[PDB]
Amino acid sequence: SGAIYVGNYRVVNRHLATHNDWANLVWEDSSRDLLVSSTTAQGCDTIARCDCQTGVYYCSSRRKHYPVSFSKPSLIFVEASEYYPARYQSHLMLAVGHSEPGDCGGILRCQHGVVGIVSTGGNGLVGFADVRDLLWLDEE
Ligand SMILES: CN1CC[C@@H](Oc2cccc(F)c2)C1=O
Ligand SMILES: CN1CC[C@@H](Oc2cccc(F)c2)C1=O
Ligand SMILES: [Zn+2]
Repeated sequence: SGAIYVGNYRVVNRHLATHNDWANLVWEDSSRDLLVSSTTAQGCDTIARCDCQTGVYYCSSRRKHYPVSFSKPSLIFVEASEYYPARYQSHLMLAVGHSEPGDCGGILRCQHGVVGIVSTGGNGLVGFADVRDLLWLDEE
């Protein structure tokens, strides 16, 4: 689990989004596993505006933050699934690291702020859904 809170926005994994997330839908992308919902309480997170390829992510399944090198956001085919069709995901960044399904929503951050959230895992890779291209997350 886990979310980003910037301004009056909540960013979550689309597969983990609640009834309340969908009641207050701002934006979703099924190909990116991202959903943004509206919040009443102002969030204090800063979104990274950069092309860092290094940072730290939280891994709930190890209760540990790991420093990682990661790929630039790309279209990638993700093997295995759940209740979803083991398929393509856009704006996805891979690193070598530990990721289980419940690690989704773990934040990846550089010195500039929030880069993305854990979205995929397996084979000793962790996938992160990039949010840095969503410039509208920092205004009204
Ligand atoms: C996982 N999902 C998908 C829809 C969402 O709940 C809803 C359903 C209808 C109206 C609404 F405002 C929200 C939910 O729980
Ligand atoms: C659509 N979904 C839901 C979670 C993801 O599966 C995983 C599998 C392993 C690690 C991980 F972090 C995520 C997926 O394919
Ligand atoms: Zn950065």
